[PDB]
Amino acid sequence: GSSGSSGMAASTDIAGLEESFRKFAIHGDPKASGQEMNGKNWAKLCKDCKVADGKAVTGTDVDIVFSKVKAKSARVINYEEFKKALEELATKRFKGKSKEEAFDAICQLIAGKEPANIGVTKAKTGGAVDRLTDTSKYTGSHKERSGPSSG
Repeated sequence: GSSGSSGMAASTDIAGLEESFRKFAIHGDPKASGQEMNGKNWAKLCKDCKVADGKAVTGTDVDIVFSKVKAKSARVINYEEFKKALEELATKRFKGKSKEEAFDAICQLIAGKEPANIGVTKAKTGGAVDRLTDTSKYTGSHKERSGPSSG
């Protein structure tokens, strides 16, 4: 008779979210300590973690949220803000779940998941349009009279 040997434990808190965030936060960046997260990584994190399905949550929405949590000054976001975006993409991502449930649901997508490459195909080529109206002023006959300054 062997019978099971030990087996028990509890878990109320996520305990993995902030762990994953840091990863994506310091994604590649060896200098990154995992205190800040660039919108480029944030969005990505909301991609690899399959947080931004694209339907309910669009890379544009997350982009806005990311710029809605941070400041026109700051360029990165902090966990505090990060979780804020998740909250906005929580009810926007999931159905009509609870603020906590939805948030915990979106966390269940990150918490545990890593920014690792992961053998998965998903992306979409995208560019931008540049331009700038150039009035370009041109004169011919002007500045006839001469003077030092006093006039």
